[PDB]
Amino acid sequence: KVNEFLSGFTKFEWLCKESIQESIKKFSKNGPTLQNYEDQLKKFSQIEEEIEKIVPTYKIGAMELMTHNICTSLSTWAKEWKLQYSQDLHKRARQL
Repeated sequence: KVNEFLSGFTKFEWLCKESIQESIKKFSKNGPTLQNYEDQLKKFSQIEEEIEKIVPTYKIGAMELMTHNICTSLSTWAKEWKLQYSQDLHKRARQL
């Protein structure tokens, strides 16, 4: 049951791979539009919505889990991409 939770949450673990700078740099090399940047910010806010959606806290048999730790991890991981987006926005302004 833990692993079922974990499988539902691999999509959220995607943060760990996406946190690499190379992914955001490939997407930035794509030269996306302002609407695209806004779409990533919005998908990011939706990620945050899922981060607060840590409702499952069922005691796994006779074991109680610490979900707030996971939530905090996800939130920090998250914040990474927003700071990345601000820093690339500034250099777009620079070049153009």
